[PDB]
Order: sequence, then structure tokens, then C-alpha cells
Amino acid sequence: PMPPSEFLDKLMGKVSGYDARIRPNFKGPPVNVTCNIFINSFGSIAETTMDYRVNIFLRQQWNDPRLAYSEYPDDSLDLDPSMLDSIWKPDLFFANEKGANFHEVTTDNKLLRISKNGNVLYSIRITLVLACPMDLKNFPMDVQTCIMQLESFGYTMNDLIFEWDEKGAVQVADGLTLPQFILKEEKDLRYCTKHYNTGKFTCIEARFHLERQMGYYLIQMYIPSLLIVILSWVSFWINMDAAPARVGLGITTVLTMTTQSSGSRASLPKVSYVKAIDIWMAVCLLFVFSALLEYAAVNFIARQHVEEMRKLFISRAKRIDTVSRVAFPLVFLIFNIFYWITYKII
Amino acid sequence: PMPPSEFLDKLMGKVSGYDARIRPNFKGPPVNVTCNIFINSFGSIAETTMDYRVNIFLRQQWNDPRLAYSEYPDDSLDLDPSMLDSIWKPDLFFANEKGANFHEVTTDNKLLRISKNGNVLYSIRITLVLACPMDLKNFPMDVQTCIMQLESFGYTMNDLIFEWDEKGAVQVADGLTLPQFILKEEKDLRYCTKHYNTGKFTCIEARFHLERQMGYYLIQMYIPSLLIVILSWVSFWINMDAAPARVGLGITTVLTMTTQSSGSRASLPKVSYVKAIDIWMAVCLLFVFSALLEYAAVNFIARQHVEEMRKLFISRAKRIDTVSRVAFPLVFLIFNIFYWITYKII
Amino acid sequence: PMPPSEFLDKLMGKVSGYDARIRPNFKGPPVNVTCNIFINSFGSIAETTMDYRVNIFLRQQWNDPRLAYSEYPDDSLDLDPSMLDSIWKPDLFFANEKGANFHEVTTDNKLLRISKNGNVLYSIRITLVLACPMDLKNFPMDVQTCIMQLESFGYTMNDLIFEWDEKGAVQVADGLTLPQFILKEEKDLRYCTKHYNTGKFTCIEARFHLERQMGYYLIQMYIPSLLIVILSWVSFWINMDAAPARVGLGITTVLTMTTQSSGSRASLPKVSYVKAIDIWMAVCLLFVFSALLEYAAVNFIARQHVEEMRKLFISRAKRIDTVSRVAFPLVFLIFNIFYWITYKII
Amino acid sequence: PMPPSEFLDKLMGKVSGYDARIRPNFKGPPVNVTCNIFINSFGSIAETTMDYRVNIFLRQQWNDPRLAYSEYPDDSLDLDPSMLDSIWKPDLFFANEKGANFHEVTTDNKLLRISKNGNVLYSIRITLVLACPMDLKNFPMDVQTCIMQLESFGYTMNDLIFEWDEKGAVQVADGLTLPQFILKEEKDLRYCTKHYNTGKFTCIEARFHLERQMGYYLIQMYIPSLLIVILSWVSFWINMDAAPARVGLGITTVLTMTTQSSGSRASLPKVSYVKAIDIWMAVCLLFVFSALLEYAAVNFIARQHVEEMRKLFISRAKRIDTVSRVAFPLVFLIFNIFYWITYKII
Amino acid sequence: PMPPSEFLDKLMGKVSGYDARIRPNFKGPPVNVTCNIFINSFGSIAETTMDYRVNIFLRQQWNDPRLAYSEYPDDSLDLDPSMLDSIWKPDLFFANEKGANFHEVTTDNKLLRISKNGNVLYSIRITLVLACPMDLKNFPMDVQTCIMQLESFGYTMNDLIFEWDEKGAVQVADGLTLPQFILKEEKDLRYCTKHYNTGKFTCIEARFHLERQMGYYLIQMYIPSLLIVILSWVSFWINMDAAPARVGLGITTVLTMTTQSSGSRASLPKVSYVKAIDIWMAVCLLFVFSALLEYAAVNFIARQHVEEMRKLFISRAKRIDTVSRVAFPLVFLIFNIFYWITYKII
Ligand SMILES: *[C@@H]1O[C@H](CO)[C@@H](O[C@@H]2O[C@H](CO)[C@@H](O[C@@H]3O[C@H](CO)[C@@H](O)[C@H](O)[C@@H]3O)[C@H](O)[C@H]2NC(C)=O)[C@H](O)[C@H]1NC(C)=O
Ligand SMILES: *[C@@H]1O[C@H](CO)[C@@H](O[C@@H]2O[C@H](CO)[C@@H](O[C@@H]3O[C@H](CO)[C@@H](O)[C@H](O)[C@@H]3O)[C@H](O)[C@H]2NC(C)=O)[C@H](O)[C@H]1NC(C)=O
Ligand SMILES: *[C@@H]1O[C@H](CO)[C@@H](O[C@@H]2O[C@H](CO)[C@@H](O[C@@H]3O[C@H](CO)[C@@H](O)[C@H](O)[C@@H]3O)[C@H](O)[C@H]2NC(C)=O)[C@H](O)[C@H]1NC(C)=O
Ligand SMILES: *[C@@H]1O[C@H](CO)[C@@H](O[C@@H]2O[C@H](CO)[C@@H](O[C@@H]3O[C@H](CO)[C@@H](O)[C@H](O)[C@@H]3O)[C@H](O)[C@H]2NC(C)=O)[C@H](O)[C@H]1NC(C)=O
Ligand SMILES: *[C@@H]1O[C@H](CO)[C@@H](O[C@@H]2O[C@H](CO)[C@@H](O[C@@H]3O[C@H](CO)[C@@H](O)[C@H](O)[C@@H]3O)[C@H](O)[C@H]2NC(C)=O)[C@H](O)[C@H]1NC(C)=O
Repeated sequence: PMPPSEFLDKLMGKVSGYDARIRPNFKGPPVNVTCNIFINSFGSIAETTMDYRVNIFLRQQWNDPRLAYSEYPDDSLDLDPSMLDSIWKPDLFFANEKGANFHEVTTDNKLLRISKNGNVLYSIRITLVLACPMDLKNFPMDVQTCIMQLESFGYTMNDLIFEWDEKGAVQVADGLTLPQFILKEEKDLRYCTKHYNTGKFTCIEARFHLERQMGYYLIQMYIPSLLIVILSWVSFWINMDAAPARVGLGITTVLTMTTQSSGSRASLPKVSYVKAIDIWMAVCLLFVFSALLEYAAVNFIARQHVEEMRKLFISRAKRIDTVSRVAFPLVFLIFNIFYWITYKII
Repeated sequence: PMPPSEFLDKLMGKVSGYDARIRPNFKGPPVNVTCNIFINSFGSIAETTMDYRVNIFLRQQWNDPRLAYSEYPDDSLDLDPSMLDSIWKPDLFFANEKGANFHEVTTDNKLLRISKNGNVLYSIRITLVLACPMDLKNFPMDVQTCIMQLESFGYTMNDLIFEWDEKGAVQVADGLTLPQFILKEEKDLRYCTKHYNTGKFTCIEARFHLERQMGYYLIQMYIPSLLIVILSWVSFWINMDAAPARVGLGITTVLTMTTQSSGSRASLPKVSYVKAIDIWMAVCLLFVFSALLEYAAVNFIARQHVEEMRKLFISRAKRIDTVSRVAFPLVFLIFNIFYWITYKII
Repeated sequence: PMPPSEFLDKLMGKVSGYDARIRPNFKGPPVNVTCNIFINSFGSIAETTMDYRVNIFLRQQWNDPRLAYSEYPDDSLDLDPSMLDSIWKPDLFFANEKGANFHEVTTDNKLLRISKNGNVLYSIRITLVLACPMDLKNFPMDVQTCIMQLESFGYTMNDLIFEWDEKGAVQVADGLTLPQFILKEEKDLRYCTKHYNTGKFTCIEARFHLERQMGYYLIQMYIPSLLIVILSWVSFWINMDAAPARVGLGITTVLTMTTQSSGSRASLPKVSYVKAIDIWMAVCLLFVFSALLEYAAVNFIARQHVEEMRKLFISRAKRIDTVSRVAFPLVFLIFNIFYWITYKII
Repeated sequence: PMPPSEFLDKLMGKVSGYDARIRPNFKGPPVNVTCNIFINSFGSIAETTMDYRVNIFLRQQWNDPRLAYSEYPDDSLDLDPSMLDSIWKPDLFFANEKGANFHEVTTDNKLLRISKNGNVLYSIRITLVLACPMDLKNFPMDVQTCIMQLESFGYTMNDLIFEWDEKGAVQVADGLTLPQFILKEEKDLRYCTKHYNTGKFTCIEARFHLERQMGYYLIQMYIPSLLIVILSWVSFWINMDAAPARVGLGITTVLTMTTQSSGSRASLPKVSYVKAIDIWMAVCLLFVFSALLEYAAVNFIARQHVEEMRKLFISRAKRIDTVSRVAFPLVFLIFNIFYWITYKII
Repeated sequence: PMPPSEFLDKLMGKVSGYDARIRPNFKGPPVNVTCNIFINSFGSIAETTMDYRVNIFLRQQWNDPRLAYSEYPDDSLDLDPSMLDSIWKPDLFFANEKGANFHEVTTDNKLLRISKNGNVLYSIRITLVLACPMDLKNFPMDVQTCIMQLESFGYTMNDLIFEWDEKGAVQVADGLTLPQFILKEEKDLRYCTKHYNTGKFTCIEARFHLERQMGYYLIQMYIPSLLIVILSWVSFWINMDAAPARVGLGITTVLTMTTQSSGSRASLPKVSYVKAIDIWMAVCLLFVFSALLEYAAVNFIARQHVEEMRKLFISRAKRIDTVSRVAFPLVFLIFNIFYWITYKII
């Protein structure tokens, strides 16, 4: 009945000439390895380091005609992963690893099954900390495109070709949510074929389009910088001519808008360009700074020093205080319309 | 008397046809592996990473009829863990590992004992850093449910089935306490059977219901944000008409309630939704901000500028100061009743 | 003369029936393993993680009658630690490891010597990051008791028994000092025998009584919270009736005592109960807050508005200012006596 | 047809006298190993640690005449990296590793091809955390030069010589961008030959010239320290003679320029010398401090206490306030020209 | 000509009786191992952890008479480090490792050469994170002495003796600089021979005298705490009798000197004793606090309430303001002389 302890060593061992150092179809057509991944965990997307951690099931399917059995009755043999040191495997790697490891808890998390014609399925669990460049030109409203690319290191294009399969080449887990982002359904699958001075090597890559949850930044950044603009408008109502508190209220609201502007970039990389949260915290810094500059313009005109004109001399300091009480909720309201339309039109 | 150095190699070695790459009951019924865990250490439950560290004793019991002896007199053989590289073991893994390791101090912390009928006990010590999604909709008063699920990676459902045992499938250590949480006694034990394009794989999981200790947040968050509301009520008593200090006291209590609101989310993930500590630090931000807005309403009416009405002109600024001295401990007291009943009814 | 290259293989190898998978006195009395440790390094006692790092020399002594030689003349054989993969070793582990490793620099840091009757000394260097629960009810004046327990994993009580030796079972290095603590000389040595559903396993443990150096917390916490109480007493002297500065000095000393109360718990776990540094930073928060509340009581009575009683109307606002100038250094002084006697009586 | 399973063992194995412990041309001319690197990833350039992480492809070419075949028809043999434990390899290392590792995901990321005359190409993937000393004398405008040097450890100069190849010895990836720096195109390639008391060892090194993106520091450091200088010039306009706000505005702008000066060195090493961001934050600290010192000079002269001279007695306090209103935008403007010309001339 | 593939196995292998588990001169005089180190990298000297990272070349020279060849013509054999698993090596370790590792990039970074008489040179590259206790009684002006000690673990004094060699036992790299310290040229070389209950073990150690660069603490700690003392002297000039700003300037300069005193101990261990930066930040805290206490003494005497004495009643409040304007730059100047002479005399 061909006991299965003998059939493993009959097709892999010293007999039948199977050498694990030699690729299938040697000096012939190249090996066509097709791939698809299953993302278990996604996230911890850091921005100071500009990386993200993923946890994938890397499945590889190729054809090895030396492993094609004929006498065993069934169509597949799910095997022990101690056999995987004795068959040929493609030398796939990631061009943006930045450190990666296997999982070896209670057994090496590996899979091997061989069909009758020689089709070999090889599934391993890999934890990757993949590197992606962050384009933060409009920071709370951006759509990041972080990629992962699967190259060959030892075999060139005329020996080993990587492909995606047409039957859903990237599967995602059922309840995979992200704390700061969402993962869009459309995932690009293009080629990234590298040329070196050694040769040309195969490469396939999958783009992931991440869109931010803006609802966090409306709680910490935008609205608590919109309250302090209202504190700069409290100073336009008290006593209408001169007070020490109207400097002191314009003293204090600059302390926040300097600290909160520095506090808005506490967990960010040191990019050279200006971003969306900067030109909100800078324009709202002006409307705080122009509120103190307006009262300084009032006190400089009120403390200027007639027979009839002394009633008009207060009307030179009161007409300024009734334009600045009305026009600043028009200049702030025309910037607030100009800001969000510019960043919702992307 | 059958010396025990020979009996180990007789039942495991090249004789008797025992191959460690082949599961018990090959091409028959699937292997029924029953499991239970012992939690030594629990905790370091982070929230920026949304993970928790556990230290378990993973016990696995199955039946291997090829390991069934008959000539040895005693009922069990506690063995050396150097034997464990020569028997069949189930390829259990955790679907939410996020890195895990064995313990190999002074000996591999492993256990093996074999009964007469072939019952195999296999206990190992694993340190896990398990991932669980945090549902922080009501943050200091939530009941988190962090799980751990035990899957098979190479054998499908028709070859290997995981079960929990009915005799207390999750044991907890005697003095296992947590700094921030409590671990409830009722632990759910349900199934999580996964379907892939490779096959269907067995899965069992245990829910752990964690309940927060609210006593920490009453010391740092709630009561020091309740003192500053009383500082906003100090400004309703001094001089009753006009003072520079009543702006300056309303100046300073906004500096705290802006910093303490940002300080209340210093060790939290950046979730999009609003949580329980936000709508306490925001409503208590209003009662600070309305206290400055009330005095601005007094000074705008007091500095307005008759023959008889000038005594009533102070009564237009005194009646406001005696409603705001009484009605604000009524609006704060009706929110304080509405807040805690909403979050104790869960 | 029996050259020593042959005597190593004669007593350990395939001859003489020595099997390293079998414990001494098989199916007889249990193996009595006696232990003692030498602490090289102690410390890095974190409190957010509630752990401490130790660096021990773990010495183990047992009797192996199969290793008893008779023809070699000398009393001991200090051997190569490449031999330690060929003898029997007890499977000791620590029940609170939280990650631990050996030291393998320039040689495996191991020791082995075998007496003539078969006594085996086995000394290894281990770095442990041990877990101990912190009882922080009186935080700067507490006496912690952090333990370490040495269990067996595969052998039950009827096969292997751990003991401490009577000749100083815990040795400490000569100049071992700690930055925050002191290590007391009396060290408890009791039993911790564990019961599972697998069996009963041996356990011995050693308590370490750590006592804090209070001199750091007097420099940062206690005295800089005693200066700000004196700043709240500066406001009781200036102008005696009414000033904007007496609110503004009571404005500012609340900003410190709110920040310093939050700053006093910057490197602490989030325990639910109240500790000793809280009820010093809370009572000294009241004496700052009651100083501002006292001047608010003065200005509310001074700005109240006779023919003769107007001189007594200032004496209603001056008698309050001379009781609050004297009685507050009596209430603060009666708490300061009540505080330190409560926490020196432990 | 000479099947390739036999040709691997024929030229590497026990036959033909190939010993992997013996260098080519033994007791002859030294082995000339030529090298070139490909940089995949560059960056995470820390400054507290003074290091940088790189991810290179280290290609090594030498001549091994014992590997020179003649019967195989083709010009090269791309081999399995399991062969690399059986050939001679140069013992290259980096003199400033500070920890480094290989990449072993899905296969050891190694390359081996052997030409007909014995030319061996050996490409491996290394992640390095290389140490470079930071010269921070002018911090936001400096040009760093961080090196990497490739030494030999066991073979001296008379046995093994490292060289760079003339055909572009340092290749850079296509879209390699940096968040804070730019990598200049000209890369130095010089020698670093070391002399010890063991011998003289070969060394080659490549300088990398890094130039900072100044655009980040113009957003956080320079401009928010230029707004506070304008706040110190607001105090020169209000009431011209005496006000409590002109001290209080000079009170508050020192609080920022002390905190922002300490905040400007939050992610910097503790170097002894003075840098460019210090003498900008110190001179702008003076122009804040001299603004408070100017008003203190006004109030000391205005509160001095004639018959005719009392109108000139205000002109002694008004002429100071109209020179300090004009000359301080001349002293700040002459420093601002003197600062940037000094640091653009490098 | 004695081909070198045979000569390696002739003197190391099964022939000639060479056993790598037996030390040279067995049951004779002890093995005299002489040592010297080369320091490639030094630094990252942390103080919260109280450790430092070094990167050494550990060279060991002993005599092995079984390795003494006679037929080979040359004087030395630089060998492959794959041979090092077959010779005897001393079991040197460091008594204060705190974790350490080898360097294994592109080859194990090891060295072996054997002279004709049996002299063996053995150089390896080690990265150590060594522990040294910090004596911080005078913190910015201290001279630390951090050591490293090289013990034996398995062989006692009668079997193995460590020595330093007289020809410069500690070499330092050419351009080894430190960011915070300087390394003095005189390095002590003394003995540290340990006694245990196992036996007496050899030990040699080298002291390293580190001296701080004081230039950093003059930029952040000393001078920005000397400017705030000048802000406390601004309040002695304005209006000479009574002002709300003279409390408010003494209000604000306490906010800095409380935060900067806590900010000066942000990267320090929690030592119990008082250090040099504390008694500078405490005495300069008094001169800020006495400036507010002086003006409180002025306003208490000025607001006291004659016919002739009312001009002398201001002279009781003006003579205090002209002694405190002159004597405080005498008390601060006599402390500043007393402080630096005490800490330059060491
Ligand atoms: C792996 O996949 C590649 C690409 O799908 C296969 O290469 C292709 O092989 C076919 C026949 O084997 C080639 O067709 C031939 O084209 C030539 C002109 O070049 C002409 O004489 C005929 O029309 C003939 O059909 C095809 O060109 C070739 N394509 C490429 C890009 O190389 C390869 O055979 C597959 N290997 C295995 C083992 O499945
Ligand atoms: C491992 O556990 C599973 C589940 O308990 C066992 O499978 C069960 O095996 C029994 C008999 O071996 C099956 O009963 C049979 O049912 C068929 C109809 O399907 C009918 O002819 C009879 O009523 C007969 O009793 C049962 O259906 C089957 N259940 C499942 C879900 O497969 C299995 O035998 C156990 N294996 C070992 C080695 O203990
Ligand atoms: C390891 O240590 C244990 C405990 O010291 C030893 O067990 C003890 O062995 C003695 C004699 O071997 C026992 O004494 C006997 O007691 C029985 C009654 O139980 C009675 O017939 C006699 O009085 C006799 O002396 C003793 O009970 C037993 N104690 C325990 C707790 O088991 C053991 O022998 C030691 N093993 C080795 C290899 O040194
Ligand atoms: C590896 O490269 C080095 C450097 O290019 C080669 O060393 C050089 O070898 C040549 C001939 O083998 C030497 O030329 C000879 O010079 C002597 C005087 O020293 C004189 O008799 C002749 O003019 C003769 O041409 C050359 O000096 C020597 N240079 C050095 C620096 O050693 C070496 O041969 C190369 N090895 C291999 C295996 O390719
Ligand atoms: C390793 O070094 C040690 C110390 O340098 C050597 O030990 C010394 O060996 C010499 C002769 O081998 C001893 O001198 C003898 O002293 C005895 C009195 O003890 C006396 O009979 C003679 O004066 C004779 O010269 C010396 O005492 C001894 N010193 C110590 C501290 O043991 C050892 O020989 C060296 N081993 C090797 C293999 O080089």
C-alpha cells in the first residue's frame, strides 16, 4: 500500500537524482513563480521612522517536474515543514525589509503541499517592518501610498520570474481595522523590474492606498485652535477705549498659539516643506497677533492728545473698535472657506 | 527489568516504523487535540500599540497509537525534552502573535509524558505579546474584551481539530493582580474557524473581559479638572462690577484647561471618535470659558453710559452677577448627574 | 597514568551505560538539588513595568552516583562546559522570568566539577528581568519585598526536590550599591510549592527587602512644594485691604501646584488607590487654594458698603487678615507633624 | 552532458584538494579583492546617538584559481548560497559597525557566481548602523561627512588587499530621498590603512557628504523666534510714558525665549562648543531682554521728580522712546545681515 | 613541500593526542594568559542606566606546548577562525557585562596565529555595555572612573592566571573623541582577584578616568539661571515705592526657577544626596525669592500710616530699596566666588 514513511525519502533523497541546489527546468525556460499574500495584521504606521508593520501569509506556487509522482492515489500531500530544507525554494526577498523575521512558535509556521503534476504550494508567515516614504504636503487630509515589493536576489530574469495571480492576489482579513487610517479596496499590482550591474532581476509590487481618519485632528488640533481665536475676540468688547487687560489677554493667547503650534509637530518628521497643519496654525497665529496689534493701534491713537474735536478724538478710537469687531469674523470666515475647499479638492 | 536507556530508543527510533513527519491515524479520522492554558503573568497592557503581554503554560493532549506501550509497568513516563524533536507535534500557532518566544533558561521549559494507551501531554511555556483592538468609546468606564486564538497552519480540518477541555480550560494563577484592570472570572470559549483559499483550518479562542480601575482617573483627570471649575467661580464674588483680576482669573483658568485637555490624551491612540474623557474635559472647558464670557457681558453693559436710571444701571450689572453665581452650580450639577448615569448604565 | 583525554569519554560516553535523559536514582528516592545564588548586579528597578533586573551566579549541587569515579587520584575535576550537553541537569526555571538569557561572551559562562563520590557542582551566569508587584500605598517611605522563585518544570515532587543550603544561601557582592534603594541583610528563604492539574512541582524562593532612599524626594517633591506654600503666605502682608496682586499671586501658585502634582506622577504606574505623595500634593494644594479663597473672602466683605461703623467695617476685613496670617502656620504645622509620624510608624 | 548535481561536488568537495581554510595563491602574491556597494536605504540619521542606518548590497570580486573550470560550456554559474559555507571568503568587516545583521527572509540573501577563469562574485545584503562624528559648529547649515570603512581582520596587507573598482564603486538607488538631508553626487574614495601591534591591515572607505534641508528650521526655530522679537517691539508704542503692561509684555516674552531656547536643543547631543542655533536664540534673547530693560530705564527717569523743566522732564522720557522705536529695527537688521552672510560663506 | 590542507588536520585532529577540553600544562604550573585591549569606539555614557558602551579588540596570548610545530619553515600561521572550535581557549568573561555580543558580519570577526614555540595570539571583537557606578557629588565638575574587569569563570588561580602586558596594555584609537567627556592618558592597571565559596578566581582590570566637558552646562544651566537673577534685579528700580508689576515680576521669575530646577534634573538618576547643580539652582532660587520677599517688606512698611515724619516714612521705604539695590550684587558675587573655588579645588 506504499507506506508514507518510505514515499517521502523515495522522491526527495539520494535516489531519483533530486538535487535541492538546482532549479526546475535547468537550462530551459525560467521558473514561473506566482504569488499572493494574506494580510493578518496591518498598522503601527510610524511617521518619525516612516515605516509600517505588516504580518502576511506569503504563498508561492511554482512547478517542479522532479516532484511529480504517479503511484500515490490522492491529489495532494500536505507535508511536514522539516521537508522544506530538502526541496528547491525561490529566493524571494523584500527590497524594503528594514528588519524582518519568521514565526517559530510551537512549530515553524510553514506550509508545503505537492500536487500530482508537481505544483508546489509554499506558505510562510512573515512579520515585516516595511519602509514607505511619507508625502506630507497636506498632512491631515492626505492619501498615503505605501508599497511592498518582492524581488529575487540570486536568479535573474532568464531563470526566475515573479507574477501575481489573477484570482485576488492580495487578500485582507475580515475585521482588519486601523486606528488612524482606512485601507481602500482597490490595490494596484504593477511591475518594478530592477536593473543592476549584476543583471536584471524580477520584481512585483502591491500598492496600498491609506486614507486618514480626520476625526482625531478635529478634536485636538483644529477646534482647540479655534477657541483661542475666540479668546482673541473677547478683547474687542471690554471698555472700548483703554484697559490693561486687553494687552494681557493678547499677551496670553500668544503663549498658547506658540506652544500649540510647536505641540502640533511633536510626533512628525522634520520635513523641509510646509504642510496643512502649519498654514492653519500660522494663519490662526496671525489672528491672535493681529488682535493684540489692533488694540496697540487703538491705544496709540487714543493717547495722542481739542475744543470740539475731543469727542471726535474718541470716535477715531471707537470706529476702529467697531470695524475690528465685525471684519475679523469676515476675514476668518473667508479663510475658513478657502482652506477646506483647497484640501477637499485634493 | 527493561532498563530505561533501551526503552526510549526502542519505541522512538528507527525500529517499529515510527516516523515523526506523519500524524497519528494517517488517512483516517482527524487528530483531536484538546488544549488548556495556565496564565502565569498578565498585563503591561499598552494602548498606543494596542497590545498586551501574557505568559502562558500551553498544554496539549492528543492520542498517538504508535506510542502505546504494553510491557512497562507504570502508567506514565515523564521524559526529557530532548525527545520532543523525535515525536509528532501539532503545529499550533496564534493568529495575533505580534512576536513571541520560548523560555530556554537552564533547560528548554518543556514537558512530555506518555500514558499506556498513547495519551501524550505536552506543556510548554510561551511569552506572547498579543494584539487586541481597543474599543475606547467610553474610555475610563469601558469593559475591554481582548482575545487569543489558537490556529493550525499546515493541517486542515479533515486532519487536525482543536478543542478546549471541559475541566476548566483556562486556569489563572493564585495572586495574579493587575495595576490598571481586573480580570473577570467568566471567560468565553468559542470557535473561530478560518476559511482561506488554501483550505479551512481549525481555531479555538478564549475571551478575557478586562474592567478598568476607575480610581486612578478620579485622582488625576476628574477632580483636578473639578478644582479649576471652582476657580472659575471665584471670579463671581470680587467687587461685583468691574476689576482687571476677573479677566485675569478667566485668563489663567483657560491655560490649565487647554493644557490639561491635551495632557489627558498623552498616552492614548489617535482614534477618530470622541471618548468619555473628551466630553468631560470639553464641557468643563466651557464652564471655564463661559465664566470669562459672563464677565465680558457684565463689563460691556456696565461701561455703556441717567438721572434716575443710573442706580438701575448698576442693577443691570448686579442681577447678572447673582444669576451667574447661582445658576452655574445648577448647570454643572445637572451635567454631573447626566454624565455618570449615562456611563454607569453602559 | 590514565591520560585525561580517555577518562572523559570513559565515564560519559557510550560505555558504562550513562544516559543523560535519565535522572539519578531512577525509580528510587527523589533527587535532592541544593542551591545558592551570588548576586553580581542588582537594580534598574522600574515601576511603570514593575520589574527589576538581577545578574546571578546560580550554583546547583546534586548527587549522581553514575559519575562516581574511583581510579583517578584527585578530589575534583573542573571540566570543559562542552561536557554539559552530555550529563543530566535539573530543569530549573524562574516562575517570573519576563525574558532572560545566558552570557556567552568568549566562552559559555558555565562551571562543572565532579567529586569522587559523585557530587556535581554546576554554576551558570544568568541575567534575569524579574517581576515583582509594587505595593505603593505610602510611596516615598515604603519597604518593597521583591522575590525570585526557582521551580522545576518537568519533574514533580516525587522525582526532584529543590532546597536552599544552610551555609549562606544568598551571597551578595562586596560593593553592590543601589541608586534609589538599599538591600537589607535579612533575606527570607521559604517554600512556594506549586500545585497544578499536572502535578505538584518543587519551588524555593528568596525574598529581598528593599528600602527607599528618601533623600531624593525631599529635594524634588517635598521642599519645592513647601516653598510654594510660603508664596501663598506672601499675599497675606501686602496692603491689608485690596490689591490686584493678591489675586494674581493666588492665580500663579495654583499653576505650579497643579503642574507639580501632575509632575509628581510622571514615572509611576496607574494605581487606583491613593499614595503618600498624593496626600502631600493635595493638602498643599488646599493651602494654596485656601489662600486665594481667603482674599476672596476679604474683598467680598470689604466691598460691601456707616457714620461710625465704617472704621469697624475695615476691622471686619483686618481681623480676618491677622487670623489668616497666624492660624495658617498653625494648621500647616499640625498637618506636618501628623504626616511624618503616620509614615514613620509604618 | 555532465549533469550539474555532480559538477558541484566535483570542484568543491574532498577531491581536487580544495580546502576552504586556505586563501588563493598561498605563499604568493596577495589576494586582490575589489569591492563596490549599492545603497538601498539610507537615513534615520540620529544625533543623540550620532549614527546612521544604511542598507547595502556588498559586492566582492576576487580571483580563486582553484575554482577555474574548463569542461562546462557556459561562462557563469549562479549557485545556491548553501555552497558559500564551502568556498573561501574574505573576512571583511566594518570598523564602525555598532551592531549589524544579515537578512535571512525566505532564503539567505546571498549571491554567488563563478566565471570560467575563477572570478568569483559575492553579493550579500547587510544592514549597518554606522557611527560618524557630528561636527555641529553651525548646526542648521552644516555639511556632514559620514564615512564607512571596510577592513580586514585576519589577513594582513601581504595576504589580502581591498580596492575599489573604477566603474562606479558606489551606486545609489533611483528614488533614494532623505527627510532631513540630501546626498551629494561626488563621493570620495580614499584609503584608511590601519597599523596595529598585530600588523598592518587593509582598509578602504567612502565618504558621504550630507547637506541639511534648512526649510524645516525656518518653520520651527527662526520665524517663531522672529515673531517674539516683534512682540518686544509692541511695548514701545502704548502710552509712551508709564504702564503696567509694558513690564508685563516684557515679562511674558522672556518666558517664551527661555523655553524656546531650551526647546531648540531637545534632540541634540550635549556638545561643549557653541552652535548656530545658540547665537540666534541668544541674540534674540537680548533683544527681548533689552526691551524690558529699556522701559525700566524710562520709568526710572520718568519717576524722578520743575517750574519750567517739567515739560523737558517728559522729553527726557519721550526722546528715549523714539530712539528705541527706530534704532532697534536697525540693530536687529544689522545682525540679521551679519548672521546669514557668515553662514552662507561657510 | 607539506601542503597546508594536511598540516592543519595533522596537528589539531585525532592524531597527536590534542584534546581541546584539556588546558596546557595539565597538572603542572598554571596557564599564564597575558592580555591587552584596543578600544575602537567609546561612549554613549548613559546616567539613568549608569552604563557605557565600548567596542574592544580583546587580544589574548598564552603558551600551548602541544601546538609547537617544527617542520613548517615560517614563524607564524594566520589561520581560518573555523579552527577556533578545535583548540583550547581561556574562559575569560567580564564581571559587569550587562549584556554583550560578538560581531559576525561577513565572517566571524576572530583572529588566530600560532608561533613555532606554541605562542598563540587570539584577537576577537566584542561590544560591551559595561556598568560603572556614577559618583555625582559635584555633577558638572566630576572626574568619573569607570572600570572593566576580566575574570575567569571555570579555572581557579592554580590553573589560569590573567596578566596585563608591559608593552602598552590599553591602546586607544587615533581619533577617538567623546561628545561629553575626555579620556585621560593615564590608565590604571591593577588586580581585582575574587574570592567565592567555589574558589579564588583571577581578575585584572583597567580604570578609565573620564573628565566632563563643562562647556555644555555653561550654555544651558548656569548662564540661563544667571539671566533670571538679573530679572529679579529689574524690580529694584521701577517707581521705588509701590507698583503691581514688582510683585508680578517676582511672580514670574519664580515660575522659571521652579521649572528650570526641575528641568536641570531631567536626564539624571534619582540619587539621594545633593549635587553641584542643585546648590546652584537652589541659591539662585533664593535670590529670586528674596527679591519678592524684599518688595513685600517694602509695601508692608510703606502701607503702615505723620506731621513731620511722613517724609521720613518714605525714607524708611527708600533706604531699604537702595541697600537691596547694592548689597544683592555683593551677596551674589561672594557666593559666585565661593562656589567655583570649592569645585575647582576638587
Ligand atoms: C514561464 O512563462 C514565460 C512567459 O509566459 C514562458 O515564456 C514563453 O514561452 C513560450 C513557449 O514556451 C514562447 O513562445 C514562443 O515564442 C517564440 C518567439 O519568441 C516563437 O518561436 C513561438 O511563437 C513560441 O510560441 C514565449 O515567447 C515565451 N515568452 C517569454 C516572455 O519568454 C515560459 O515558457 C514559462 N516557463 C514555464 C516553465 O512554464
Ligand atoms: C475526533 O473527533 C471527531 C468529532 O468528535 C470524531 O469524528 C466523529 O466520528 C464518529 C465515529 O468515528 C462519527 O460517527 C459516525 O457518523 C456517521 C455519519 O456521519 C454514521 O455512519 C454513524 O452514526 C457514526 O457513528 C461522527 O460523524 C464523526 N464526527 C465528525 C464531525 O466527523 C473522530 O472520530 C475523532 N477521532 C479520533 C481519532 O478520536
Ligand atoms: C532526598 O531527601 C529526602 C528528604 O530528606 C529523603 O527522603 C527521606 O528518606 C528517608 C530514608 O531514605 C525516609 O526515612 C524513612 O521514613 C519511613 C517513613 O516514611 C520509615 O520507614 C523510616 O523512618 C525511614 O527512615 C524519609 O521518610 C524520607 N522523607 C521524605 C520526605 O520523603 C530522600 O531519601 C533523599 N534522597 C536522596 C537520594 O538523598
Ligand atoms: C595584486 O595586486 C598587487 C598590486 O597591483 C600586485 O603586486 C604587484 O605585482 C607585480 C608583479 O606581480 C610587481 O611587479 C614587480 O615589481 C618588482 C619590484 O618590486 C620588479 O621585480 C618588477 O618590476 C615586477 O614587475 C609589483 O611590484 C607588485 N606591487 C606591489 C605593491 O606588491 C599583485 O601581483 C596582485 N596579485 C594578484 C594575485 O593578482
Ligand atoms: C606562570 O607564571 C607563574 C608566576 O610567574 C609561574 O609560577 C612561578 O614558577 C616558578 C618556577 O616555575 C616558581 O619559582 C620557584 O619557587 C619555589 C618556591 O615557591 C622555589 O623552589 C624556587 O625559587 C623556584 O624558582 C615561582 O615560585 C612560581 N610563582 C608562583 C606565584 O607560583 C609559573 O611557572 C608560570 N607558568 C608557566 C607555564 O609559564
